[PDB]
Amino acid sequence: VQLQESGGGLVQAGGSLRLSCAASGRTFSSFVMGWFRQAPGKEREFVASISRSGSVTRYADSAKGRFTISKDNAKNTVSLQMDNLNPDDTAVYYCAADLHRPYGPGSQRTDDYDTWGQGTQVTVSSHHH
Repeated sequence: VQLQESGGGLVQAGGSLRLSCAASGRTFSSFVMGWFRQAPGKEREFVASISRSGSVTRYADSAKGRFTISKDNAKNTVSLQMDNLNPDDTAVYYCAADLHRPYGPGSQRTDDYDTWGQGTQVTVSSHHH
């Protein structure tokens, strides 16, 4: 099972982006998927996760009330809608899958995820000029 992100890039402050992440390879079923982010010189941190069913989600404080995680189990893709971005959201965003977890949303711990994407760079310029 491999994961590939798309949708990152440079965006104006207050703009919005939708990241997506698609699974490929021999798949057994649907699985827990999550989003993490990491800026240079900083620890990788939780952003959002969703259950194998798609029914239940979790969000980091940073994402609450601005970002929305969703998934399409038919395509085994997960998406992060990111509204009202500001420069502090600048980071590389990584999608991840937990293939073990049969119940509940994804953990907030990086160590619980089997599979990682290569990341997509998101840069939020400030509004100036």
